[PDB]
Amino acid sequence: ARVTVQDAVEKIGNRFDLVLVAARRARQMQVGGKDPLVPEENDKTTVIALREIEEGLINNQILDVRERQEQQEQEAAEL
Amino acid sequence: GQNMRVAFMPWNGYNFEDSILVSERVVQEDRFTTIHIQELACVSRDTKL
Amino acid sequence: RDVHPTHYGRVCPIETPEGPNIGLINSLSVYAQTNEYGFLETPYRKVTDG
Amino acid sequence: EEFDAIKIALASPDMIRSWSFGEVKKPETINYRTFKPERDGLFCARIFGPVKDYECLCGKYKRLKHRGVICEKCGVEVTQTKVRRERMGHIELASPTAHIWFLKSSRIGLLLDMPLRDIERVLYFESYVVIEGGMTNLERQQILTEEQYLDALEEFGDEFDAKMGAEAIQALLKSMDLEQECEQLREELNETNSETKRKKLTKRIKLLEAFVQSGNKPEWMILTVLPVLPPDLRPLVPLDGGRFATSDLNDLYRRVINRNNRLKRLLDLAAPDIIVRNEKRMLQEAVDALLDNGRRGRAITGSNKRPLKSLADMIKGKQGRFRQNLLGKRVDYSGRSVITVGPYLRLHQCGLPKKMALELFKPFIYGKLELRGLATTIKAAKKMVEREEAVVWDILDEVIREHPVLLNRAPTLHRLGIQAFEPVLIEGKAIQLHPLVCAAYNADFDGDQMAVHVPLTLEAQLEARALMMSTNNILSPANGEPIIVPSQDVVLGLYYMTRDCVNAKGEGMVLTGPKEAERLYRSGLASLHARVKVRITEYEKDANGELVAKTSLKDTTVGRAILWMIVPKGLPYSIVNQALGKKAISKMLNTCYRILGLKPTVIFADQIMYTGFAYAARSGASVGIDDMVIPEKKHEIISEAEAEVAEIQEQFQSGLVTAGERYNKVIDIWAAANDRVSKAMMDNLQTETVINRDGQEEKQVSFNSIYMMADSGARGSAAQIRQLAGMRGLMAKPDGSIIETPITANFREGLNVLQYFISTHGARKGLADTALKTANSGYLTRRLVDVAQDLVVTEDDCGTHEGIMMTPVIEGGDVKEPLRDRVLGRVTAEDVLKPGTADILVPRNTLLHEQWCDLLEENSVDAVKVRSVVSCDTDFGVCAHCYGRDLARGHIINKGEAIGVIAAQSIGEPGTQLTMSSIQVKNKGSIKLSNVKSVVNSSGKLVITSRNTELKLIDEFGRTKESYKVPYGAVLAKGDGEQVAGGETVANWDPHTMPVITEVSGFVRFTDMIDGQTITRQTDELTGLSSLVVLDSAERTAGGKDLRPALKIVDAQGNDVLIPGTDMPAQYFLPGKAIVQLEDGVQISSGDTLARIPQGLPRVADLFEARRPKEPAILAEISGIVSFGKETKGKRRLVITPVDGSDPYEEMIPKWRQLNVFEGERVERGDVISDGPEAPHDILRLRGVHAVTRYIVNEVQDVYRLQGVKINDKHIEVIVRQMLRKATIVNAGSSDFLEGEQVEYSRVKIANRELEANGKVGATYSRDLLGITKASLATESFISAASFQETTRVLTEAAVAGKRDELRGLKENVIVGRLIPAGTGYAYHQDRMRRRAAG
Amino acid sequence: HARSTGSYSLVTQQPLGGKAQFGGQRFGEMEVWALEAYGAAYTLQEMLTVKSDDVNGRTKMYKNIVDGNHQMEPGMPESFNVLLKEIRSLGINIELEDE
Amino acid sequence: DIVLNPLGVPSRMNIGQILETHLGMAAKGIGDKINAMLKQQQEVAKLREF
Repeated sequence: ARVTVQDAVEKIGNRFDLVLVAARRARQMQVGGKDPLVPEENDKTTVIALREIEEGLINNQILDVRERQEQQEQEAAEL
Repeated sequence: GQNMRVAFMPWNGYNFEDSILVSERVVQEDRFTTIHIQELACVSRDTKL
Repeated sequence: RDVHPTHYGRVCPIETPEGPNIGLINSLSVYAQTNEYGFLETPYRKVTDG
Repeated sequence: EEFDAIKIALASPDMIRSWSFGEVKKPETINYRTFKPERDGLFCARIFGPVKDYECLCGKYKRLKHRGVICEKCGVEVTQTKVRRERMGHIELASPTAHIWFLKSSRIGLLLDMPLRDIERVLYFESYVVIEGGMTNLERQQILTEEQYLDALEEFGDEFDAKMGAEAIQALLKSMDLEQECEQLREELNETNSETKRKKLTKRIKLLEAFVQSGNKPEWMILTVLPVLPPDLRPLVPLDGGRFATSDLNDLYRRVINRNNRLKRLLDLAAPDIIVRNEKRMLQEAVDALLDNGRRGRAITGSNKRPLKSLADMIKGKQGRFRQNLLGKRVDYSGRSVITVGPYLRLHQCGLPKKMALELFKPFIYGKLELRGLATTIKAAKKMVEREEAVVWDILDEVIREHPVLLNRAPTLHRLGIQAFEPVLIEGKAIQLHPLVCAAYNADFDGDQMAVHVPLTLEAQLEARALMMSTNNILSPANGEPIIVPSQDVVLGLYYMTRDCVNAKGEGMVLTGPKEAERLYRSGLASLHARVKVRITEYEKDANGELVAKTSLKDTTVGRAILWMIVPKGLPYSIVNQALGKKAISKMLNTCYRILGLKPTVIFADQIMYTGFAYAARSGASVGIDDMVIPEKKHEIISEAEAEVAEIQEQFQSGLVTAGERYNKVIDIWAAANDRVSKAMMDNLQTETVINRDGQEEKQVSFNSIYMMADSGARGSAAQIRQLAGMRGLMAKPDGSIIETPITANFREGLNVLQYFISTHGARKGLADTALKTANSGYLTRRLVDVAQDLVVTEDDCGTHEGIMMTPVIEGGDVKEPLRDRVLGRVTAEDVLKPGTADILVPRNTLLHEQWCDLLEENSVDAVKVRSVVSCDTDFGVCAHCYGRDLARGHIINKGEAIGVIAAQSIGEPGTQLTMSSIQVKNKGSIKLSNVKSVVNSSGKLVITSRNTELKLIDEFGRTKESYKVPYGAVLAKGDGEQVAGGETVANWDPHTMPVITEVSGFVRFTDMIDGQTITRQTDELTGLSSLVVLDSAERTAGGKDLRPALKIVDAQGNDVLIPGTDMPAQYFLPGKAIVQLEDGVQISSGDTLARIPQGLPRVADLFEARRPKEPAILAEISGIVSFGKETKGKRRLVITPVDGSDPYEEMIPKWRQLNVFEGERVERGDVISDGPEAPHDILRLRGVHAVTRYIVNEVQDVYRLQGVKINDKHIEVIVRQMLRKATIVNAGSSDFLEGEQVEYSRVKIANRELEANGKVGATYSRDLLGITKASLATESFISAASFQETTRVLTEAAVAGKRDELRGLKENVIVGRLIPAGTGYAYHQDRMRRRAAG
Repeated sequence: HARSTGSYSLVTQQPLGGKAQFGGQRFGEMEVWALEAYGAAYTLQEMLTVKSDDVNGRTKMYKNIVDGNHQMEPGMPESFNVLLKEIRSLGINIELEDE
Repeated sequence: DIVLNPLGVPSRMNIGQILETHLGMAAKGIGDKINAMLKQQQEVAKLREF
């Protein structure tokens, strides 16, 4: 969170993928125009993403499902 | 320099590792006031224009 | 870069910059002058029998 | 633009004309009036490009009406002017001249079988050479003087070939054949592989083959084209007052064009050759200084007398691009200012000034003046922040909230020298830091300043949040220690807080809670340190991960109770029943990490800092001059000392003893006088308060301030309390020898005038070493990074077999290295078992956490095989299950990190500190012995006849407890199978006993050993009972030096009595210096003697360098007895004659060194033959690879453990593994006969030749052992070797060998600026490991 | 002393140094070795491309933060190809093997 | 006025500053006993003795 990253690497298990699951995650509010799922708490998005992980709703896999289903709502939408 | 009424004791971690703690009076008496004199210059030469 | 005991009364043994110029830069002591040749001397009080 | 590897090879003569953009035909630079370039010089716009964008010399094509056509009216293109960085020039040379990096390095004499000195005389136009001798009167490649040049010319006319010059050496390189001359050396390599004639093939079979495979030609060592650096990379720019400024490549190009012009003007004018020769040697000077200036000739200079900077000087040294420009750079978005104390802080917080962050965070501030709509344009926003306007702060104030930042102190000597921070903006001009990050930084608040850095991109904030934040690091990467240990102010105030003074008020009264304890002291109705009877409510996690609590009545003091209102719900009272010094604290915060975790201890660190500061100031421990007391009997020791040196000085006047013994007795007395002074003050300092409280007088620890710092471990020590109280030992004059008289006054009594001069000796000597060998340890750390470069852990686990075996290092004396702190965090190699056998916990591998060090504590097994990263077998990376615990975190280590660039910081960062008989049993233990051959003597005692037995005292448990060594046949008192109490002197031996004890009783007569030949008879006059004394070999007769003395102890019939149980004769061929005791006819019993033989930091460096020491003791090769050869021919011989193996070994050893096994005596493979040090090159070869690791992890350990500076022993293991990444191949199948190759490469080679494709056509190998300024240059990556040292050696030896890179090392992506393939950027890179294989 | 953008040095196209020169701090070679041991990658990447040497990269990075988009599109350091052309001006063909 | 750190005297071995403190306490104190006899303005008769 604001001070440490222990309680999120208890979930992720690595000191670099917690950066990498949030390097992927924390662009969607800078230029992606989206909103988080937790209470915002006036936070900069490099910890808003860290909040979403350490609230147990995000690992690397569950990010990969919302990025798949976005593409199959543009694929037949053209046709 | 000037001379300072000094007193050896720790102060709440303000004088931690050979640090100095001055009081607000010895500022206002202007005891450590130094006049530093800068020296700047303006030069004008010719050109090709 | 040492302190020879022949520096007594001529060379200050507590004056050098403490960086990499510790053994070269030196001062002269108080009462010292230089010889007519150019060597380092020191005045003394001569003893005549007690 | 996306590019993968980097190739170097020689450039063809034709390739450079495919590089360049035309010719330079003139020496001009620019026009002197109109400061515009000239034509066909080193600046021309036609060749290299425009000077202004889209404008030519006339000015036809401007402002992008015509984009990409050429202006005809001058010849100048219309494009960008950044192309002036790119476009190269090329000159034809009049005669082809030689390249210097393939001459002076050697690559052209070695290629032609000629000396480098015997080439130059052919180059310098002194001596002809045979080009093609069709007539064999002169063999090819012959140095023919001008005198004999006329002699053979008349004999042969034009039927011979002989030229002179550097185009004749092109003709020499032109003639021969690569594959044909490779055929012959490959044929006759197997004639006689001599050691003085191996490498002249073994180099040449490499280099002659490398020309064929890498596609290179023998003609390209000469230059016919000189490529020109583009002019922006050698810019002659205008300074201010008409003066200009140039690089060193402008003028060095001018001296080549004019010599390529004057030689042009000589040939047409039919010049004499003596002019044409001297023109040619000036070009040979002019080419060489352009490439490498100070290599060959007298240094061509400018007018300011310094050597001109060559191109190689732009590569070499601290001012080359590989160190000053591509590894360390300047960086924008960064600042620095002086640091100061910020006491009030929290741990993740740094104190940043307001007047600073306006310029670091300026484009961040501009980001929310346009998005907020408070600035319509950027120039509207630019003159608002410069007006310091109202909203400017509160837009910045939103941004720096939750925005990380870096703080870095040079020298950032370990991984914690650069830590992330989060700012909390103050108004001021300096930087306030947290008090528990000073110890992490080596910061004294005396004027140092730190650099701040801005994490720009999104990952850079994420990496600063997650990887390097000051709360993410609490512990050491070197060992288990926390680096948050409180230093000096609080550790007094904690010790003042928790104390036990017997007298204050309220002794033993009742209390109900630590809250109301602070009702008491804050009211003045009690004190801090005064014992009471209380109640606490503690907790425990001794449930199933659940808080279980209880509550009792206690006994403590009041100040100890108030501290218990801090601790977070996990500890007993048993940490704070004390005075709380320093080591009383360092177990508290270590335990709350090992119970609770990080985010508890982040608060717990910030919370003791909030009370130890507020209390020590409240108490106040000033230091008056009467707090410094003087020992009372201090003078009366000095008068006794001048009484004890009184009889010593007057005795040498009589001459009863020399000055050579008088000195150490004076060294004895003044020490032992001071050893009464230095004890005397320690009565009336630690208990000088004898207080009275409803009693007579009661004594305790005193309240003097200089003691309380020493009793807390805050400042000072035992030897430092001296010089403020008593005489300060002895102080040495800087020669090495020490004066006889101490400095009998401390500083409180004032030194004498003369003694302060003697005191100034240690002042410079300490400071002219601690400020000199800082450089001598910095260069150590750099090579520690280099050999540990390309290692990155890149697996989870391969899971190979068992590895190295741990046993505690209790050796010599006391219990020096407990196994608990050697197996800690390690992976168990195999299944381990109790003293109860078949009682196994571990299925061959587990994590040894904090309970298993206590499991092996109980069970007396004390020898553990563990997995170490040298015993892994995976290449280009290791398995994690040979490494152990991630010391920076406290779990098993992950997949992707670099541990070598961890381990290189674990050594150099302590490196800046560490520059400056009879034997007794000590305790009740048993006696055990190993590798034993001994014999009962006539007395009933023991004498040991084995070089390899040690005295071990096992207790009632079954683990080792002590260890002592024993020489051959010392006078022992005990045997084996015993359990004898300590305090007796058992292994009792003289410094002169080297006995000639026999094992077998017999009868001693004189036989084969006469006087006059091999002996001088020294009959002992005082007692008679000496014999014919065997002296050394260097004092006898040469007619009797053909043999040695050999005493035959006989039976009745006259034979040498054998060893009982073997049919072999054991009589003594006597070695030197042996005084035989008794004469002919006598006996000796079993075990009784025939004769008697009377007698820092660069040490850290040499082990990792493998510096072969100056007096190497020799070591054996195979089992078997010894024969001898030539006697006294410079150095002697020793002939290896095994039990059954063949016996060809004979070595030039000396008899001038003493021996261990006798001549008719057997020895084993891997043992010693002499006395002294050793090179580890043997100790890898003769003894296996699992000893040289146990050597270096223990031999270097006696430096760092000496000052007690702890480093966990996985860090020596990782970087000795890199010193063994080679082999010496013996058989064939893939390689040369006896070349060198990485064993990690040849294990890919034996991965298939024994796998089912082939049965076995493979090759057999030993292991190589390099240093650290060798194992880095003996690596496949040529860029790293150019990145580190000796590039002129490197870039020639890498060029003809076609050496590519692969972008694997942690330098190999920095120089291209790529992402590191470690950690965050590893999984990206393994995609690139497959995206080539998938595409 | 602080710096966002000051004037860059002439040849190697990197920033200057010294306060009175309006230069920048020097992130040296010894300051790299801690970051490799951290395993941090992007911070050790973007202290060389967008901060230090890439001419195009710092331009986009200016436009990255003006519009808000925290993003780093690196490229080639404009002193690495300097070292390439300098060996090319020593007549030894070092080059780039692309894909 | 200035509250320095007394935990830099023993282990750093600059000790005469404690003695520079004590003789520095005397000389300003006598500057105040003299300034007694300059504001109270008694005489110069007792001054010449003092």
